[PDB]
Amino acid sequence: QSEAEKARKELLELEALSMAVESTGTAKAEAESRAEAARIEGEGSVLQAK
Amino acid sequence: VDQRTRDALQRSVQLAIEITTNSQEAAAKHEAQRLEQEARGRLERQKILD
Repeated sequence: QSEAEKARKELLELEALSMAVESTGTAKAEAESRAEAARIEGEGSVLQAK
Repeated sequence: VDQRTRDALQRSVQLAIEITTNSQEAAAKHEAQRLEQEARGRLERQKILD
């Protein structure tokens, strides 16, 4: 079980990076889509006010 | 001189064989358990390494 845990430490190291990528991708996508839609609505509202 | 005394001594040697056979069966059983444990211990490391 000591050697099994020595390898399992490395697996748990790699799953950390996988979970980091899988969380930051969802966060970045859902943020940037709403930022782009807000930019479109603002640039529209300038012309609508004119 | 007695026949009964001779009969009591054959039952003394019909158990000295069983001591040896039960001993070799116990030694083989311990070796089988040790090998099954070593096989399991390498397979369990190989799964995490995969």
